Amino acid sequence: RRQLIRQLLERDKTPLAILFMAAVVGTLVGLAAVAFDKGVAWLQNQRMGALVHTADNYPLLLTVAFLCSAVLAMFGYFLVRKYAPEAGGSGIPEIEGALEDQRPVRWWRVLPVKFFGGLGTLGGGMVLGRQGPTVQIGGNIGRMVLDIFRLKGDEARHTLLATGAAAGLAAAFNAPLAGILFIIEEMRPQFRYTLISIKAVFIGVIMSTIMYRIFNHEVALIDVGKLSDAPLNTLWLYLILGIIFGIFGPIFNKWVLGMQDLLHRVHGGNITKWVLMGGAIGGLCGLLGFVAPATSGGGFNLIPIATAGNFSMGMLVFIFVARVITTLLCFSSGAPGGIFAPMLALGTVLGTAFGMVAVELFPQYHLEAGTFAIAGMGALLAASIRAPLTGIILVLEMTDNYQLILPMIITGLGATLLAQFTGGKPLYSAILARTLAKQEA
Amino acid sequence: RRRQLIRQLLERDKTPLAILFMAAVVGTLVGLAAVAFDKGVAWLQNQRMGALVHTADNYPLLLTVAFLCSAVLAMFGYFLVRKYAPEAGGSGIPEIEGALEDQRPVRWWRVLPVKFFGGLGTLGGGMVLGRQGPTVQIGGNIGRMVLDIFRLKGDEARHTLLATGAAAGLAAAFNAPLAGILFIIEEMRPQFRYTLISIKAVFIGVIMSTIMYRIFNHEVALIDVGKLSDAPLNTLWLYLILGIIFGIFGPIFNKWVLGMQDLLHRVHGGNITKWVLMGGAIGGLCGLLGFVAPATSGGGFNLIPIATAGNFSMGMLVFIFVARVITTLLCFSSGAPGGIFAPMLALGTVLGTAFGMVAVELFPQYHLEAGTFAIAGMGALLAASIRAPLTGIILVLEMTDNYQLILPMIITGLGATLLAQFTGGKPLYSAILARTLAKQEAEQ
Amino acid sequence: VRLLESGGGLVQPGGSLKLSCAASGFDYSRYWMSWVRQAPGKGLKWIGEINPVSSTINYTPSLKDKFIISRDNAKDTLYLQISKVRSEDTALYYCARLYYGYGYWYFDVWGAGTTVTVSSAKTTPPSVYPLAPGSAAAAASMVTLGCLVKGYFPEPVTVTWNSGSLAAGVHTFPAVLQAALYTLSSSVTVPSSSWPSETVTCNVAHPASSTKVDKKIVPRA
Amino acid sequence: VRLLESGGGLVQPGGSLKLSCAASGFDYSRYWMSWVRQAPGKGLKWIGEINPVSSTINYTPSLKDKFIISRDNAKDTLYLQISKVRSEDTALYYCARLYYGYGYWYFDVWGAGTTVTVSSAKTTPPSVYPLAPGSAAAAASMVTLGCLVKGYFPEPVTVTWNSGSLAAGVHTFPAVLQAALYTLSSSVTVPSSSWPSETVTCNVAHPASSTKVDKKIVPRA
Amino acid sequence: DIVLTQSPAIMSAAPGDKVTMTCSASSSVSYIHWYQQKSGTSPKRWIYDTSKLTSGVPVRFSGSGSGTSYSLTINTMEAEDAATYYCQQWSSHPQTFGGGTKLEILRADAAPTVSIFPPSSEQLTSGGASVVCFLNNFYPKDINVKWKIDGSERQNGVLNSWTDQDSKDSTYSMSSTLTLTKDEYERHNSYTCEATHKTSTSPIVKSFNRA
Amino acid sequence: DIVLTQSPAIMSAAPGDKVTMTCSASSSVSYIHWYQQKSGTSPKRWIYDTSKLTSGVPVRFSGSGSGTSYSLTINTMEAEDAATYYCQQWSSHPQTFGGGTKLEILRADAAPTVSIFPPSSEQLTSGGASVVCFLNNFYPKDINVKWKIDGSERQNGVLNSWTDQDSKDSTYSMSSTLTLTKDEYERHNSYTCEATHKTSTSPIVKSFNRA
Ligand SMILES: [Cl-]
Ligand SMILES: [Cl-]
Ligand SMILES: [Cl-]
Ligand SMILES: [Cl-]
Ligand SMILES: [Cl-]
Ligand SMILES: [Cl-]
Repeated sequence: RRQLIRQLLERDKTPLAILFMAAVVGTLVGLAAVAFDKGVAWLQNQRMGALVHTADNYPLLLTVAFLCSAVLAMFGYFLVRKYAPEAGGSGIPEIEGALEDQRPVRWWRVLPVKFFGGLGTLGGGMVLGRQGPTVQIGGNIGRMVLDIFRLKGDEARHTLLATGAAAGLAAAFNAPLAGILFIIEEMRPQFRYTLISIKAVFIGVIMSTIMYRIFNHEVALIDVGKLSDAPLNTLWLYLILGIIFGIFGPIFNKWVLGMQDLLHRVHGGNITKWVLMGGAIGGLCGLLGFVAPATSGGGFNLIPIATAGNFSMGMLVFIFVARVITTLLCFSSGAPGGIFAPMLALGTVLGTAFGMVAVELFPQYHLEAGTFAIAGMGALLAASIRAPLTGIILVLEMTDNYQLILPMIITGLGATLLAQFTGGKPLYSAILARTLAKQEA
Repeated sequence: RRRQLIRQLLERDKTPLAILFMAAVVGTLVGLAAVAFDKGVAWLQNQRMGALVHTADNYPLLLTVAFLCSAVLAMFGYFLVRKYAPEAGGSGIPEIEGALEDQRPVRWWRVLPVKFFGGLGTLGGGMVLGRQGPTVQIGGNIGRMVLDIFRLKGDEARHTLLATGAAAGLAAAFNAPLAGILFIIEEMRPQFRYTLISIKAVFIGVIMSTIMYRIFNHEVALIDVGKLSDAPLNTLWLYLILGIIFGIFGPIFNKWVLGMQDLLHRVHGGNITKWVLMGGAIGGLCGLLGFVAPATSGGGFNLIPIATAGNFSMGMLVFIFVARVITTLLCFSSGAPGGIFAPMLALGTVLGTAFGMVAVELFPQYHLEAGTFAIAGMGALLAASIRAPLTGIILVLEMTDNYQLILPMIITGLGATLLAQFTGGKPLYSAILARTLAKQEAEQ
Repeated sequence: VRLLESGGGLVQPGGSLKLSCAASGFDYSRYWMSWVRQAPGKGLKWIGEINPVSSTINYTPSLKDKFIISRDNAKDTLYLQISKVRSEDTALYYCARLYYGYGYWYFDVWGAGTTVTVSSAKTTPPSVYPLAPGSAAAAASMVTLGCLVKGYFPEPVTVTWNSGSLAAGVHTFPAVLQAALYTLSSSVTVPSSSWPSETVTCNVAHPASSTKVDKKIVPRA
Repeated sequence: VRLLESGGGLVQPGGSLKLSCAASGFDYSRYWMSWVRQAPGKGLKWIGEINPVSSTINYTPSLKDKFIISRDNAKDTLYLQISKVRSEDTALYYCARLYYGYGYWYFDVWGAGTTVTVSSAKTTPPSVYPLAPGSAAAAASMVTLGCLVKGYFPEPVTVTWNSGSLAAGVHTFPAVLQAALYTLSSSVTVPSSSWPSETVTCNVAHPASSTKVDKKIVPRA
Repeated sequence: DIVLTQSPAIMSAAPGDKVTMTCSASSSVSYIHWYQQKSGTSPKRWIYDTSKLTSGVPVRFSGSGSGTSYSLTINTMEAEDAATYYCQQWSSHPQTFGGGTKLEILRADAAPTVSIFPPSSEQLTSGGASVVCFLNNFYPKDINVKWKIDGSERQNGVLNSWTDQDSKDSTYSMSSTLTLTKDEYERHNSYTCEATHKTSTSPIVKSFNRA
Repeated sequence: DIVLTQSPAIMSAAPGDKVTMTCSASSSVSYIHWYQQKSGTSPKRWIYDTSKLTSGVPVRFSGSGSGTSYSLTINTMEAEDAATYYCQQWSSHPQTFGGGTKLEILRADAAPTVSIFPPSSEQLTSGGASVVCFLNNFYPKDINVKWKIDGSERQNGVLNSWTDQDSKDSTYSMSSTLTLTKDEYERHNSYTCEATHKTSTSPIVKSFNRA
């Protein structure tokens, strides 16, 4: 007791040195998150001043529409297998591990590796997000300063590491609140009190979001517009949808996991059986991204279109499955890129469909598919990655339909409530555990 | 050691079905409760109208019954506390927050009726106390009550059912679920050692209550500022400034609330009747101001919308600020059952607004709208007094609906704690526990 | 919040009329607009409903395009097109604004009304005649005046006095039909010391006919 | 998205005119509307600006109420009242839509703008006279014709040829003012083998004067 | 689609009385609504979700019911409650309204107020000749008008029209209008209007003579 | 009241050329804006916040500057760039615009075509007598017209008006009109019109005689 009484009176006191550093970090992360996002596009662009140039000879298209996504995809895998095996994949399992001090932060490697690396996988047209990759590029940034300024003390190692992630997650979706709720609901060492200074993170997050706004002002990543509302007599519908996500949540986890094994055999661990398999799936994607783009790429762009109800029940399911595939085959292939972003797209798409069904099922609830396409935009996060609170909020953060908060929760909750009672685990933790156990022994 | 973690990861998010199901029963109960309280409170502030108006002819007869009522009740309040649950008096969160670390008991079979009916009087009279805080506490107890009535044992189910009870409570209060969670896990939560509180458990709880609250409070919000304009990056620094101001005044308001609650102890020494009498004293006082200048009395909610709009003149603002800066202390610091969570928002709003108006005219080229500043600061006096920025920022958004202002709202609340830190001060909620924890001992 | 629907009137069997409903006093969007019609004497029958983005539109069990509800949120106006009309379509057509409580939607704010009469007749303006007391007027405390509105088609006509400024003591009997023509009278009792001395005017309006007339009730000179 | 402002015109010194600006193609609210005027030949000068809820309205250093900007968001229209006008007020008045980038606001989307002449002079139709080449016309490859439009007020006049159908080789000099009367000529060069043989008509219009005349350019006798 | 049938089609009770009207559904409904329609006005949302008075509805009114059968009640009804109540459901698409119930107020006797009116001079200037004769504010509604040209019966051309119970005074008013050709009219002198109502044994006459 | 003053008031350069216009502020500004105004059209937002081309502005255009002095540039200007650019600031209330800069498609010298006309027969039928004399399509704009009645000077009553550089051929055209009284006119014969432009040493005469 006596201790506590002294501990209370000694709260929220975080060293000015730390706070000031979280700021430098946050800042850096931003400028970075930006140039990455900028570069990625720039390429997905060139891959146009390419196709169109050869838009006459069809096979010539479908050809250069493979080679480019192949030449780059490879270049990606290369800069990873030969310079930073820790990059490949999301990048969050690592940072999340590096927090508990079970993995190193080889920033002098990872940074250029993950950066330029994913610049190829993504800038080509693969089914990987760029969010995850940044969370990682983030922490390293935090590390880099820690080292370059040798301010020592757990607190400043777990703090500057965490904020670096947050800042990163933020500038990714222009979503500060998410970047924080995240670090303190997932990344954070899940089983023992820690020396991460919340306030430290904030200053970081902010500093990056500002940095992101400096170059991304006047336009959002998504713009669904104020959707209708939702009466209490249509709440149970979002529970149902939630339970569905709750059963398919762990399943998609098995696949992602196992599929990444069955994808190991093809190369055994050989740099060239990979790099070759790299621009293989890579080129594949770049091709689909000109014969049915909703199966390839980031997947963002099709969320707005999906929420509107522009996709028919047919085109939806197709787009779902197609991606249910391209996604695995791309992430599970250890390519530098995450599955955070693309998971949203799946969610959105799965949700929408559930909507349309509902709409006609009961026309007396005066539904609008659009709302279901949102109670689930982040539900496949509340089952795969089991970070509801971070999702719910990341959605709101960039969907702006707080009127749907009651549904959005009842879904995501119903999600983990089944992703639990039916096996499954934090697809992000499982990865660490595996990549942690495959370490000792 | 990595041998354990690898097993701990693969064993995550597994919360006993028995717990989850209970957090539900709890969350539910909390709601029905938070409702009836809120309902009862109004019902009285109502009667206190079918009173005045009945005697609206004889002025002194008004000002008279406009004191007696808020006095007879306020007293009844203090009474049901000093003689049945000393733990109730004051906010009630310092306790729940302590009862988490296992440093205070949860005498629910006492607190519940006490805090309930008690604050029903203090609030239902017209005092400068919120009803949110009081609920957070009423909540946890509800959680406890089930824990005891079902003797499901195990730290997890004692810290969990206690925490969700709180959250549920906080939520049904502002009809804000996200806040009720971010709160428990940014403040209430034992601040220095890993704990067995099941996040997911809370959620189900929070929800269950918000639903319960929506069942009786649909079609109408507690606030309705409407989509305000936006804020250009070149006007960002202005919210930092406002933040810093909150940051220096945050701890100060804390000294007062604290000390003032001492200087108010002398008047009664600890005597039930020197209190109860001083109770209906400030109580009756309030009920009076609540019919001669209501913006100085009562919850304060109602004047937030009016304030944000810009309907109060720079004069009327400052007056309302100060007046409340006083009625608030004098009411909370007086150990009356009622909180300072809600009324703190009012002060925030009011202080922010003013800052706006100044800004507006200061630079007309930023095309400002005081309303935004009245919002970057609605919960800033929370990010300094109670130092729970994240819970505020989100509680505000939760019920102000202007996410377009998220960048400013943060830069303020951050700047808030960034000065509430570099200048003394501490979690006005923690300090209270510490004191009421140290005074527990150091007295034997 | 005003819901004012125009358009109604006279249409010959197998015809088509575009009823309009202008909204004001609230946000047209976020709102599900609908129509419900009341057949003279009978009850109400829901016609259709058209959500905000007009991405949804339902009607009662009625064939193909008897009805065609639409809306131009750019003009906050609700529309209704009835084609191949028949006598069963003669009724009062209201446009409501839709909302809900627990969720089982209700008709929130019903507009004024607009009438559609299906008939081969001719839109016939009305003749308004002043009903002043006789020469043997036993001018007592109160004086009953009134004006007669006859020979018009179709319904309805609106009779007010001194422009509504005189509303207490007013009467307007239900119109009686006869020989494909309508006829009604309006009563208005005022204080005797208030009438001859002042001006008692009766203002009749017949929308269909597109006419308005103000008859000045003058003593029987 | 369109910004169309009417109202301008002719006003006598010491007068008052309500300029109107109708907006369409975007949400009028959320938008700060303003006016800026360009004096013939000179540059632009900001007049005022009025925020959405019209809870703010600023003008340039101008006295009391020379200007009175207001807006009726119910009609998505921006207004401007100028009182006690003087020659300095004669210019083209534009209403812009206001936005910003980093935060240092800019005049986003402009409109054609209305002209406002402030004079004593009286309006006045114009006289149109055909400018055919002399009798000693050295009829070469190309033949230059043209018609003179003089003695009219106020601006402007519109001169086209053969109804626009002849747009290549056309000229319309700026009008010169003199003795409270305007005067301009229009040039139109065409192939000699194309003129005498065909019909070269010059069509002048003076909206204010409410007149239209077509002068047929015929060879000098 | 659901068939809502409101029980009493028409009913009358004296103010301060407790009145209750039913509304049964063919199948199963939930959260019924009620609209009040007074003469001359579009419906007004009264009660909803089975028992939520709308902002403004006197606390005199109360909603109730469940699944198959619902009701609406007025504890001590007032005269201003005279109108037609419509229960409606939308718990099953497409929505459906009830047959309606017409509330009528019972009050004490309240004898007419006749008024005879000589064909306007302007109407006569077109062969028409309408002899209007009002009967304002009486109760009950049972009233008999009878015309007498030059002291003689007459039923041809006579047209009557009653108004609906007044929302305030709860009285009725009815107009009787005899129509004739300018000539048919001109060839007579006495035009009497006789009204017979409960409030009296000897009818109320009111005539005028062209002479 | 920042006094923005755009440097070149008027300037000409042949397309594909690199052109740059200045815009100095009396005090200190930041994030200047630029508006393009082609003849007959309201201003158009070109560049903003010192250098953000607006959606549509050819990447040919570039903004720049800082605090006290800013500039706008065109790497290889095209003909469709002929217009008047207006820099404006609002980094200090109240906003202010610059004096503007007029860009003009500098072209190769063009000898002016001179066409003189006798006063219409119709105008003479009203005491008026206007002797119009055109000067079509020349460059540069510097040109001097001079009238000679019966072989003699004359400057009274003469009115000139130049057109604005043509959008297409980038040439100028200016008209000179000598006005007289039907009588003043009739009492003379020779009416010459002399034009002096760079394109020649010996002026271009063009007269007609009433005789
Ligand atoms: Cl991974
Ligand atoms: Cl990602
Ligand atoms: Cl990821
Ligand atoms: Cl307390
Ligand atoms: Cl509170
Ligand atoms: Cl509190």
